[PDB]
Amino acid sequence: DESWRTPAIVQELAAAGVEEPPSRYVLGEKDRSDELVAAELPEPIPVVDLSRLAGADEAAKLRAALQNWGFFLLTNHGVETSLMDDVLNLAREFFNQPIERKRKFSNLIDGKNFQVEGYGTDRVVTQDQILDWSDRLFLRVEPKEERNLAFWPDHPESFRDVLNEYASRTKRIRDDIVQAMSKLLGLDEDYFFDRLNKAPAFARFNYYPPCPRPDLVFGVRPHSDGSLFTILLVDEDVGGLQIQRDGKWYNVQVTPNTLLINLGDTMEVLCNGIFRSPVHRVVTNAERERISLAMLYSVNDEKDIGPAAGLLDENRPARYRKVSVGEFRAGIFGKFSRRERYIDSLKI
Ligand SMILES: O=C(O)CCC(=O)C(=O)O
Ligand SMILES: O=C(O)CCC(=O)C(=O)O
Ligand SMILES: [Co+2]
Repeated sequence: DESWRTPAIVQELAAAGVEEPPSRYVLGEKDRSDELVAAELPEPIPVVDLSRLAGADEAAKLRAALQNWGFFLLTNHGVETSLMDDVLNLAREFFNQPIERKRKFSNLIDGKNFQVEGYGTDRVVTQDQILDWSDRLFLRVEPKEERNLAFWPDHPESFRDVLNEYASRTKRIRDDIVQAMSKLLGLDEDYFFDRLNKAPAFARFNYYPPCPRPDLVFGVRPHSDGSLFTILLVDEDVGGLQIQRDGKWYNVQVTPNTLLINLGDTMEVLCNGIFRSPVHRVVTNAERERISLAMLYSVNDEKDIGPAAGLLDENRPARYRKVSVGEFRAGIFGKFSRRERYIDSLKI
């Protein structure tokens, strides 16, 4: 048919009281023999203090987090509690609007033609592609000139100004993180800032509805982010996010009022694998929905994507192929709905 080109909004399937997840969402036995259960984090959760980041000991904790896990929880980040709560509250108010009004922001233009920006789910490439048990509102926040406000929700009316304020506050955290990472790597901070100059940045509001069979679906499939890194905010996280380290899966819980920073595939290539981009996924539960916001920061199209020359001395040579931004972006976009990691094809 053509029906597989336009997937359903899963929040409405859950509201309908659908007895079992439709076959379009059910994972194959090979991909869920895991029981979708993960172990607990053996070491205590990597947590970095931003207010003490200039200190030598916090920079050491940051190094151990990026080399061993590729992510960490950020505390004392300065973002006010009221602001973080209001971004998630207004997001919940949008997902709770009547379906007819939400469909005016659909990423299926006129209900047929797919684009990334908008409300819906990710691209369905083939008819037998397994769908995730979630919806997402995907919006470009940078550069501010390229914002397409027709896809920003108008109700609640505070959505546009509160997201614009949260975006500017996390871009400030973003700059504080690359500075500390540049110290760890021994490079000039201007190496990353030149590639982040007027680079695309996106806000992904995720809604994971409750699922009648949590052991049969993924809230979001296993994936590594393709950005430089991501700033993740979760509303009263009871569980769901699972991060993979050397093949094993571990439950990680973004505690309230803290932010989770995880590296993307772009950073792993630029840093020649000194740090690793963590693969992660979200499992559902039969009881309660889950809402998260991910701020994704990629690099601009100026310079190609390859190991930084300042890191390629005689001792540690290039571990990845240098590649153009275009084909790098095309590889991340195409392999997201597939099993094979795109970044593994760039390794030498
Ligand atoms: O396919 C997309 O646009 C988003 C997928 C994703 O989570 C990522 O590549 O970081
Ligand atoms: O909702 C989460 O905790 C995962 C966010 C995520 O992986 C993404 O949107 O790229
Ligand atoms: Co992700």
